[PDB]
Amino acid sequence: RQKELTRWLKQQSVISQRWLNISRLLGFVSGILIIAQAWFMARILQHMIMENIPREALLLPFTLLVLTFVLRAWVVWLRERVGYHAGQHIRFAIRRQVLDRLQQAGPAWIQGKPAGSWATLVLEQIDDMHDYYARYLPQMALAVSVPLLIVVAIFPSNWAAALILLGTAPLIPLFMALVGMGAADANRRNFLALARLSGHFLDRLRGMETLRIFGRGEAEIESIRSASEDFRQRTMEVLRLAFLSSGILEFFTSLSIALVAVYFGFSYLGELDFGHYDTGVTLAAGFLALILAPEFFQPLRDLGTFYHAKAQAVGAADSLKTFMETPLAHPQRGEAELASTDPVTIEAEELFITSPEGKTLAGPLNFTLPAGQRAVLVGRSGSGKSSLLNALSGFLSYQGSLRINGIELRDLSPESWRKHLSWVGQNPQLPAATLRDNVLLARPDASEQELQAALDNAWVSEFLPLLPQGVDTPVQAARLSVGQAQRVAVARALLNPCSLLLLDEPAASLDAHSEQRVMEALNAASLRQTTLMVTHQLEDLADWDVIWVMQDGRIIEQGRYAELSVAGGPFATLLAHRQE
Amino acid sequence: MRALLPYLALYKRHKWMLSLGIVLAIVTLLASIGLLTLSGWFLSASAVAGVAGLYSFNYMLPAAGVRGAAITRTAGRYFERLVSHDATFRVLQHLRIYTFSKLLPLSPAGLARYRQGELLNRVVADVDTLDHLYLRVISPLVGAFVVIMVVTIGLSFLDFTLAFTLGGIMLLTLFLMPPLFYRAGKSTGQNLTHLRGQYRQQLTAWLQGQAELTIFGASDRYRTQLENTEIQWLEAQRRQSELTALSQAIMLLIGALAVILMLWMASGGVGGNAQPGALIALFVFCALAAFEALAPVTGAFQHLGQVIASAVRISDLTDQKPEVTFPDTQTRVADRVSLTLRDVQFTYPEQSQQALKGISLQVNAGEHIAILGRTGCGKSTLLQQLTRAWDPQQGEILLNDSPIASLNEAALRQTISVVPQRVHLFSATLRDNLLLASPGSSDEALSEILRRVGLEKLLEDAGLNSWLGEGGRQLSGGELRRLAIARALLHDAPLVLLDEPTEGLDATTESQILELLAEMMREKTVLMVTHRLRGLSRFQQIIVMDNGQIIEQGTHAELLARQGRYYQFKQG
Ligand code: HEB
Ligand SMILES: Nc1ncnc2c1ncn2[C@@H]1O[C@H](COP(=O)(O)OP(=O)(O)NP(=O)(O)O)[C@@H](O)[C@H]1O
Ligand SMILES: Nc1ncnc2c1ncn2[C@@H]1O[C@H](COP(=O)(O)OP(=O)(O)NP(=O)(O)O)[C@@H](O)[C@H]1O
Ligand SMILES: [Mg+2]
Ligand SMILES: [Mg+2]
Repeated sequence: RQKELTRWLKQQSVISQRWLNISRLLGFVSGILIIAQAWFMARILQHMIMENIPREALLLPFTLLVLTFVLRAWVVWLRERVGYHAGQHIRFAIRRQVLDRLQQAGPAWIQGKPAGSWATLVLEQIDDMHDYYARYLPQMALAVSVPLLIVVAIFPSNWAAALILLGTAPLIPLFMALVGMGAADANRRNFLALARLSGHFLDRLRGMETLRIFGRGEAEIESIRSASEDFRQRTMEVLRLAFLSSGILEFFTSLSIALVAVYFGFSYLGELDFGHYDTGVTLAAGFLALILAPEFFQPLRDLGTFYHAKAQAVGAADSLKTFMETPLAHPQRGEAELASTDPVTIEAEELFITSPEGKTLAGPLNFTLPAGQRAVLVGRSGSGKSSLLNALSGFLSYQGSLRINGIELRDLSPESWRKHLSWVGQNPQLPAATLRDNVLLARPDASEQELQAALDNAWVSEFLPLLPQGVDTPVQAARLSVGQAQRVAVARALLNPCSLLLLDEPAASLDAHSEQRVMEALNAASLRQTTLMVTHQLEDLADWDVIWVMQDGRIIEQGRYAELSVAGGPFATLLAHRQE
Repeated sequence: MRALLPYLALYKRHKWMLSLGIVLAIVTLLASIGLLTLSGWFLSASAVAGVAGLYSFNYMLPAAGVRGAAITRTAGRYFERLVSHDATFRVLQHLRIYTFSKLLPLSPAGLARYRQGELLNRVVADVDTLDHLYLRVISPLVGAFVVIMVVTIGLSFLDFTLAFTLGGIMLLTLFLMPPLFYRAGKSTGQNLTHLRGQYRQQLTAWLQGQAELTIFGASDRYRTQLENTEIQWLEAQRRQSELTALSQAIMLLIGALAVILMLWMASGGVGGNAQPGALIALFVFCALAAFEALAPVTGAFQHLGQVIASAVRISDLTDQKPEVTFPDTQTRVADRVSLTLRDVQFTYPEQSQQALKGISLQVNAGEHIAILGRTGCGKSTLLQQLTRAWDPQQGEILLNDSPIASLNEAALRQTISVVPQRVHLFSATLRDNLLLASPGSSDEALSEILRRVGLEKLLEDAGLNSWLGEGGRQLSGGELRRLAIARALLHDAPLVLLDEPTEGLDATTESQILELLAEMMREKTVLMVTHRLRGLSRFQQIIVMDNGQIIEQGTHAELLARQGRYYQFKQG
């Protein structure tokens, strides 16, 4: 559907239509000035060649010629700055459209691809479309204005010369489109073999350690040599024809300057007389055709050099159109707001929380958690435990009715609801400059005493002195161990009082010292407000007010630890964990 | 332009075809100038002759040049595009091999600081921009040089004070403008690749921490920070496009200065005769048509700054000193290697955390070992020491009662075959993904090993030639682990140390390979490292380590019977 890409690209052009109309306009003013500086030269040259007028006499046409070259330079400077400003206005508008799409889809969909791969779609797949709007698309509109102006300005002077240039107007696209055949015979049988060889170098870079382990480093060089050489001679079957399309244009611009020279040159000699309007062939009428014959094909020759501008923006638009069109399930939002800073009560029944793609993640489930009560949620791997925490956070869209302090969640405004929600998470991220801004992420203006208490309460100060720059150490710079990147992600969770606290998996993937250090600060922090903590170890869960068990997204258990353990029904305490 | 020296010596391998692609760029640029100069004179020569002197005027010699100067302008351009693209593709091969050869000894350690996905996309992009040197910087600038000389030497015969003015104006704009614009854009170029990298880190932080930023309310004030780096980034781009526009208004004014001068200076007289006649249009049409040669020069100040930046980024990457060095001495590979550790310590470079502190162990010949520990406990780092990815600070590793730093590099790879945690599927065929381990293995023996691993499904529909990898036939996570163990069987090393096999699997298939590990590698000193506990009864001397130090070790019953860390997290 490569045509549909080009169709999309042109659809995006409407963003800066006011800028691509000045480039279209200045491609007309810059076409008039080319004619003006050709007429003046033809009229100047005739006088010094025929009438032998001294140069100092015809000083006026020089001044208008000099003034025309200054204006033409100014317009080419001008229509380059308008052209760029067009390009960086689509890019600035698509990037904002993409970022808005990513922010609405939420964390649930972003985790589908590595964050180094969402950056290509924003840093490079967007910047690649600049040369299509800055240069190629204005030049496409300059390739139909200047050629027409050149012919229209020659037809009054001599209709034979204006027919030599226009005679090749239908013959050029015919032959290049005849070379389009040959791009469906060389870019079709080689579409597969030449696509297994583009990423042949990257794939051997990505696996150097695998090559280094087996000692194949010096023998996979020969595989780069035998795949780079084959890529060369595979892609010249394409280029032994796709450069004919360049040869055709360079041929017809040579036949057009030859014929105009031969026709005019004989016309003054009197050998043939059919062109002019029975008014004699002035020399200026001939120079004005030699000066303009290279100009007639010039915009179309430059449009050839903008192949790679078009080549980039079709590869870039390939991945961008699919992303912009996929159907997504953004969470439904409302404007309800609850002003009770006190612990909230969550109620749920038949919650079919749904992934962005529309697939159901956690099946029907019914539960209730009173205010002030903490409830561990435990289950087998992938049994809907982790998802139930995203749903309360707003990253997922649910079906059934869920109430928060007597009010529904879907109509609850996320910006006001998430001020009462604090959570840790599994594989936590530190998305700030330093270790001080990460702790103070809740309120950036926190006093030193409040920050110092937070660092001490979560026991961040234990490993703090053994860091390079102290509490302001940037975090590439100083790769904190997971035992320490989980203690700064928990000093941030409990920096400010909340109403609901969701610890996804605080003690997992932690060392022995931080295990007894984080939980010592997260058993005190779980008393103050309702906490739906999720773990897989039930060794010390007796103190927890409620315990839920989820299997395949369905909740099946209630009641305290003491009565559930002796119950011996659907209890996993007898199963030794396998991922420990 | 000093950074280019290591890479301008790779061009010299193909010097005799790079120049042919350049000569065609000069013959073509000379036919273009000649065809328009000869035609311009021919109109003026004939018109001055007029009707009266048509017979004396010979219109068969110039009309033979036009037929010739138009068949070399189109055949030269066709061949200047092939021979030049051919040379660029052959130089690329010498650049891919050169970059791979220098990045091979530095693979684990020299590239740990960067992001492997981010870095290796930058290196492939850089090697692509070194190809631009010949097409964008050298051919446009060298070709525009000898074109000016020949159209200055050629017009020197008619007159000198004129042909010098074209030589003068066209050479200063060739020698003075590319430096004066590369210098002017040097400040923004370094300020544009800094704001691009800054915007990339802020976007990655924003996207990764999209869960944490929303909840604590910061997802909006880190978007504004991100959108303010973009604004600055889009002014560095603008200051760089306002400088490409300025270099186009100069080559158009300079081209005007040459035409205006030869319209004026050649009016006084060309050579001897005070009235020039038709020769005044020979000079003017040469000045008008000669700046075709210098149109590529306008944009070659920018395409040079990119190659300079790229040659720096990749000379820096490949000039790092390797963190490990291998002795030249020869040795005989011996089976039944008894690996030992004696208090090896290791700190990753530019870091203060000790990722592997005070670990020591003993592995006798044939003694399967299992190392168990939480995530980020430094278990995979212990396995980087044995494959000599790094060197342990103030430690000692002995492989069969001799230091491992004394083994020849080729011999070391024969006596240690590993199964990496991140199993890599090369894009090549299945036979080429298994001959990776043993290069001379027969096609039949390679089939039965892949049969006995339980990966028969890959032997269907001509599997041994099927293209699995990036192109197609992507192996599942479960059966990709079975492939790595297949390689470790072809390689046949006395010591086969595994890094988290049976990871990301299900219960029924992880017992398949974990039985396969103890079924065929009975004669091997396995030393398996896993964080998943399953079927550890067959492994003697289970070792448990947390935070880069061995908490406790012993046989399976001993840690289970004794009140210990392993017994603690076995249950619950
Ligand atoms: C497709 C495949 C391909 C490829 C791969 C390529 C690759 C390349 N390339 Fe190329 N091209 C092409 C196809 C191509 N191509 C074409 C087709 C053309 C057309 C144009 C004309 O016509 O001339 C060109 C053209 C061209 C040119 C011209 C334009 C101007 O001048 O501006 C150049 C320069 C170049 C460079 C280059 C490079 C550097 C590279 C890397 C090495 N390119
Ligand atoms: N984008 C997504 N978000 C959430 N779940 C997803 C997504 N895509 C697929 N799933 C599946 O959704 C199901 C629910 O998994 P989930 O309950 O999130 O597991 P978990 O509780 O995170 N497991 P664990 O982390 O090991 O404790 C699993 O089958 C997932 O693989
Ligand atoms: N390439 C690196 N550069 C700098 N620091 C590192 C690097 N790799 C690891 N570290 C640090 O030192 C630790 C080494 O972890 P490592 O021993 O590789 O983990 P593991 O025990 O193999 N577990 P896993 O991450 O699940 O594979 C990390 O957790 C970081 O604190
Ligand atoms: Mg989870
Ligand atoms: Mg590991």
